[PDB]
Amino acid sequence: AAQRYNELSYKTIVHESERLEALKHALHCTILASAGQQRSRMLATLFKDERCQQLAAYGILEKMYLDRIIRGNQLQEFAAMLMPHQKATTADGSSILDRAVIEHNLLSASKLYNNITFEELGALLEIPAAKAEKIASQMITEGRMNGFIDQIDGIVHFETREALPTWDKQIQSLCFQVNNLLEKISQTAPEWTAQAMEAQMAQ
Amino acid sequence: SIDEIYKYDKKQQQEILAAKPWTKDHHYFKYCKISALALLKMVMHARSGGNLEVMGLMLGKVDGETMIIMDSFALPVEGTETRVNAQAAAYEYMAAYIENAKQVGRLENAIGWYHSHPGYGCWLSGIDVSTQMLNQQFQEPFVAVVIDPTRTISAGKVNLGAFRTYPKGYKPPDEGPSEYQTIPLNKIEDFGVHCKQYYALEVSYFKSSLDRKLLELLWNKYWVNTLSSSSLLTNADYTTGQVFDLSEKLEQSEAQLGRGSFMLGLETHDRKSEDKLAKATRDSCKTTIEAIHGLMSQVIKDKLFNQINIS
Amino acid sequence: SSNLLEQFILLAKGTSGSALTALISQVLEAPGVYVFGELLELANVQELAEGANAAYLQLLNLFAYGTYPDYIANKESLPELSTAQQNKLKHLTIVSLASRMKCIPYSVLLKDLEMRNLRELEDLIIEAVYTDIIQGKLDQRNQLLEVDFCIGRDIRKKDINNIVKTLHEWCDGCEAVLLGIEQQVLRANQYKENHNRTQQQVEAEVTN
Amino acid sequence: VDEDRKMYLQAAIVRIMKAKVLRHNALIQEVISQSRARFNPSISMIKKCIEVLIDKQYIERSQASADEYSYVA
Amino acid sequence: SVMACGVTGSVSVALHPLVILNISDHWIRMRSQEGRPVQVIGALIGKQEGRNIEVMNSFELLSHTVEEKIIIDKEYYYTKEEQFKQVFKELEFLGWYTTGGPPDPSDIHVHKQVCEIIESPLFLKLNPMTKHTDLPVSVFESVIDIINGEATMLFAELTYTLATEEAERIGVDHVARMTATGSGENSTVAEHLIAQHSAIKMLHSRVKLILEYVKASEAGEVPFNHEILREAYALCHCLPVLSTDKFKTDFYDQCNDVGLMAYLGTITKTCNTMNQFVNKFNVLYDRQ
Amino acid sequence: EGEFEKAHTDFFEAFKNYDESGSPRRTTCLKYLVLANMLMKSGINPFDSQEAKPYKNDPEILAMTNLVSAYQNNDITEFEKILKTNHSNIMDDPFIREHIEELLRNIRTQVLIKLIKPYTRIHIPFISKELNIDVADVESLLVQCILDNTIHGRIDQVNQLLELDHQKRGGARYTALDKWTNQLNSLNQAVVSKLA
Repeated sequence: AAQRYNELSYKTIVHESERLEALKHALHCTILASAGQQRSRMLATLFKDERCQQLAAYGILEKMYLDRIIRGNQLQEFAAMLMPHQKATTADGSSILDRAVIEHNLLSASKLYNNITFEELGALLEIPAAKAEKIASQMITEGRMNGFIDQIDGIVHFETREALPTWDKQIQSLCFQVNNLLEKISQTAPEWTAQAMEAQMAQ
Repeated sequence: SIDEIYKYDKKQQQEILAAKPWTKDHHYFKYCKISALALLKMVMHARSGGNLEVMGLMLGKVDGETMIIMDSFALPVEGTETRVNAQAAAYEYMAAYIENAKQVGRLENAIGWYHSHPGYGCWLSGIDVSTQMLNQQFQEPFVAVVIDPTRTISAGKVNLGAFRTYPKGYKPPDEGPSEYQTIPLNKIEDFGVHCKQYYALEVSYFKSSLDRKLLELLWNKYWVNTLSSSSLLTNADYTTGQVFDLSEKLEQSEAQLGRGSFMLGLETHDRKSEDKLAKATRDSCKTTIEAIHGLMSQVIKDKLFNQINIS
Repeated sequence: SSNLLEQFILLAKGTSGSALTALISQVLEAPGVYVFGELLELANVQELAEGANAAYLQLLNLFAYGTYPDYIANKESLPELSTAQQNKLKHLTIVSLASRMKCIPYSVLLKDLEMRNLRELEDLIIEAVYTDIIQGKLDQRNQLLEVDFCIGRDIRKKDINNIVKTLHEWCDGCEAVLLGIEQQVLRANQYKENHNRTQQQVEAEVTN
Repeated sequence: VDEDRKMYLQAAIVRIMKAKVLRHNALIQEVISQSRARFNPSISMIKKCIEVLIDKQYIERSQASADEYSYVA
Repeated sequence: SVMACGVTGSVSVALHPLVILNISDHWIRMRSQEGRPVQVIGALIGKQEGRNIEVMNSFELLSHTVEEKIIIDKEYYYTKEEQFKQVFKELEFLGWYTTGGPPDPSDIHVHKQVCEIIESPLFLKLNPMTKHTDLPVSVFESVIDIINGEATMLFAELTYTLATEEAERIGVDHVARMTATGSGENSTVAEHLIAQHSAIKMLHSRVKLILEYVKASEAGEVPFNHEILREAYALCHCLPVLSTDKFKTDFYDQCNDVGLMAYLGTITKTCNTMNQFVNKFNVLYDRQ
Repeated sequence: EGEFEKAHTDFFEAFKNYDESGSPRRTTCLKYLVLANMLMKSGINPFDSQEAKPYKNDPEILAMTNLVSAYQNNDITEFEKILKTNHSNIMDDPFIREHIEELLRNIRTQVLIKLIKPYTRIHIPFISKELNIDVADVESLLVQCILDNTIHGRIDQVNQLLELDHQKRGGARYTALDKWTNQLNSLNQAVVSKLA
C-alpha cells in the first residue's frame, strides 16, 4: 500500500492536494509495515521529500532521521491522524522504526567492521536483545546475510560487524582525522601550511 | 629517444609486414614499451568490469624486438573466459574506431589485445591461448596482455605482462618462472599446463600534463587504506583451496617417483608433469609468498601504530 | 556547533557586563554546544572576573579545563546548573577519561559521573553517539567502553606538553621503521644476487 | 499468415540484431536459421522487413561499410 | 587576453598529469610529418558530483579552419559520441580543450558552438610555449557579462584540486619510476613492500606538518586557537588502536596459521633438494 | 511404499476424467490427492494447479483446503483446531486417518527447524511446551533428528539443554593443512629411503 501511495504522489496528472494526502497516507502505511528493508528506508526517502515538511508527522520523521527518542505526547497525536482501519495493532501496535533501522544498520555495519554481542547491538538499536537476535536470524536465514550465533558467550559472529576490521578501520579513522587536521590548518592559516611544507623539503 | 618514439612511421610497418620475421620464431620479441595512456586506460576499463572479465584492443607498432603500445581503447564484448575468438563481435566497433582515429591523425595499426583476469592473477587461460594462437597467424602483429585490477591495489606494483604464445607442436625451452599471484582450486591445473607456452615481456614508460597527478597527490592522503588490505580474511578461500589441491599433487609425486615412469631405452623430455617435486616446490612458493605477504600487511600496522601507545 | 558560535562571539564582543553575565548561562544551556574555547578568550568576559560575577567565569573554567568530579567538589561556590548543562558536562567527562585510556571500565565511569545505575549511564553514551561528538561502543561483556573517536573542548594549556611529547614519540620511531624496511628489501636482494652467482658459476665447469 | 510471417521475421531480426553489427548476408542466413522450425521465409520478404526495421529505426546501416547493419537502440 | 576577470564561479575543477602527454605525443607526430606544429582541439569527459568537477578523461576532436575561425565537425562528434557512451556511460561530457597562449576571440567563437551540446561547457587552455615552472594549464568557465550595456561572452578562471582513484594511481607509480630490473628478476619482498614503504614515508610527512603547527600556536607566528588544538589533542589520545583481550587472541590466531603455512612450505622446498641430492649420489658413488 | 510423489501425479492425472464422469468419487478422490501432496515434503498443489472450483465451496471439501493451508504455513495451532472442529469429514475415511499421526509429526518437525535458529542453547521443556506434547516424545524426536541431520547439535541430558551447533569457525583451512601435513611425512620417508 505504501509503495502505491508513494508512486501516486510522484505523478503530475494527480491533483496537488491529493498528492499530499497520498504522501501522508504512504508515510502512515510505511510506519505500520513489518519485517524487512522498507520501513526505515522509505522513511529516509520520505525525509528527502521536501513535502513532508507540510505534514504534522514531520516531527516523527525529522526525529527518526536525527535518531532522537520518541515519547508519549507524539504517539497520541499520530494515533489520532490515523484513519480507523489503520489503527491496526498487535495489541499495542504503534510507530516503531525497526525494520529498516535494524536491517539497514546491519548493512551499514558490515561496511564498518567484523563480529558483535547482542547486548551492544540491542543497546545501539534501542530494542531488546531478542528482537535483534530474531531479525538477525531472519536475515541470515533469507541469505541476505550469513553468520552463526554463539549463545554460550552471548555473541553473534557475522560475515562482518565489530572486531578485527574495527582495528583496521580505526587506523583509517585516525589517519583520516590527520588529513582533516591538515585541511583545517590549510583553512585557518595557509601561511604556516606553505612554510612548514618547505620544512619537510629541507629535511 | 623521448620525441622519436612519439612519431609513428607508416613505412617502417610496411617493411616489417612484408619481411614477416615471426614465421621463423615466435619467442622473437623481448621488450615492451607501453604508453602511460595505454596503461591507465587498460586499468580503468578492467576495473569497470568489477570482478567480471572485459576485453579491449591496443593500437601500436613494432620496431625490431621492441613492441610499442601507443594507445588503447575498450570494447563492449563478453567472452573472455568462455568464447574462443570473442573479438569477432568487437570487429565492427574496431573498424569504426580505426577509421575515426585515422582522420584526427592517429594512423598506428592494431598491435594486439588486452583482457583481464580479476582476482586470480596474470596468466593466459585455455580460452585466451586458443584465441591468441589464431591471431598470431591471421591478425599480425598481435600480442596478449593481462592485468589484475584488485591485486595490484594491495601490492602497489602494476602486474602487467604482455605475452606471446608458441604455435601448436612447438617445444618450449627451459623458460619457467614469473610473478606469483595465487590461483583458485580448479584454476591451478590450467596454469600448470599453459605457462611454458608463453613468455612475459619487460615494460618501460614516459609522462607529461592532465591524468597522473590527481592520482599522485591523492595517494598522499589515501595511503592508509592500502595497508588495511588485510588479505587473510578477504581471500581466505584461496588458502584452503590451494593446500587441499597441493596434497593431491604430493600423492601424485609419491606414486611417480615410487613406481617410476615406465621407460625402455627412452628418457623423459619436456612435459608439465616431468620431475614432480621440482614443479611442486614452486607451487608451494606461489601459496607461501601470498600468505606471508598477508602477514607483512599485518606486521606493519602493529609496529607503526600500536607501539606508540599514550606516552 | 558551527553556526551558533559565529553568532555568539559577535554578540559578546558587542556588549559588556550585565549582558555577558547572562550570555554564560545561555551558552551552557544551548544545545549542540560541546565547545567552550572561544568565548572565554574574549576580553569582554574577562572584566566580570575579580568582582561579583567572577564565579561565572570560574565555572566556565571548570567546564573548560575540568570535569564533573572537579565541579561537585566546589558545588557551593559556583552557581547552579540545569539538566541540559549537567548532561553536557557528563558527556564532556567521558571525552576526558577517553584522553587517558582508550577503554574505560564502568566502575570508573560510574563514580565520576555520579550516576544512579548502568542503564541510565548507557543511555547518555547512546545520546552522545547520535549527535556525533563522541563515537564509541559499549562492551557489556568485559564491562568497558571502547571508544572509536572523541573530540576536544579541553583547552588545557598547562597540560599541552603531553600532546607534544606523544606527537614527538610518534615522530622518532617513524625513521626507526623506515631504516627498518630499507634493510629488508636490500637483504632480499642480496640473497637473490648470490644465488644467481653461485649457479652460474657452478654450471660452467661441467663443460670442462 | 502472410502478414504474420512478416512480424515474426521482424521479431527475428530485432532479436538477432540485439544479440551488434552484422553483414547483410549473415543476417539473412541467421533469420532462416532461427525461423527454420516455423517456416522458410522468402528472401524477398526478409529484405522488406529489414527496411521496415530501419524505418522503425530498430537497426541502422553502418555509415561506411558494404552491407552492414548495426543494432541501434 | 579578453576576459571579465570576475569572482571565481560556482564550480571547481580538478587537474592532474598523463592526458597532455597523449596530446604532446600527437603534436610531435603531426609536426614531424606535415612540417609545421599543428594544434588539436578535443573533448573532455569526467564527472561532476555536486557543483564540483573531476575531469577524468579526454579524447581529440576533428577541426577545420575557414577564415580565421575554427569549426569542429558535428557529424564526427555524434558518431564518436554513440561509440564512446556504450563503454563509458558513467562518465559524461564536461566541455573542451584547446592549445595556445593567452585567451583570444577564436576560443570564444568555438565555446558558443559547444554550448549547443550542453548549455554550460568548461573551457581549458594549455600553453606548451610556457617559460614558467608551475603547471601551465588554466581552467575557465564562460560567463555572460554585460559590458557597456551589451552582453558579451567573457571567461572567468577557476582554481583546482587533486582527487580519487587508487586503481589508476598504482599505474602512475610505475609510469613515474621507470626503473629496470637488476641482476635477478626483482625480489618478491621488494615488489610487494614498495607501497608499505611509501606509506610510512607519508605518515612521516603527515606528523611533521601537524606537530610544527601545534608548536607554532604556542610559540608565536601562528596565534593561539581552540578548534584545531582540541582536535590534535584528541588525535593523540586514541592510540594504541585496541588493547582489548578480545582482539589479542584473534590477531595471534591468524599469525599462527601463517606461521604453520610457512613451515610446511620451507620443508617441501628442502625435500626437493634432498630428492635431487639422493638421485645424483646414488648414480656416482653406488650403481643405484 | 514411501513414494508419495508417484501417488500425487496418479491422483492428479485421474481427477480430470473424474470431472467428466462427475460425482460421487470426486469427493473421496480429493482426500487421497491432499493427503498425498502433504507427505512429499513439500511441493503442495491440491488447490495453483486445477482441482475443483465451484465444488470446493461446499463445507465438506472446505476442511481440506483449510487443513492444507495450515500444513503449508506449518502452524500447529490451526491444524489441531480443524481436526477437532470438522472432525467427521477427515476422521471417518480410514486411509487418510492412518497417516494423520505422521502429518502431526511432520508439522512439528518443520516448526522445530525454524525455531532452532535464534538459539544455541534451547531447553527441552521449552520446545515440548511450544510443540504441545510431553518432554519424552520431543527427546525421542531430537535423537532421531540429529542422526538424520535435520537438527544440528547434541544434547545435554544432565541439565536438559540442546547444545546446538553454531560452534563452527573455519575448519576448512585446518583440515587442508592436516592432509598437506600427512603427505609430507610419507614423502620424506619415501625420498630418504631411495638412498642405497
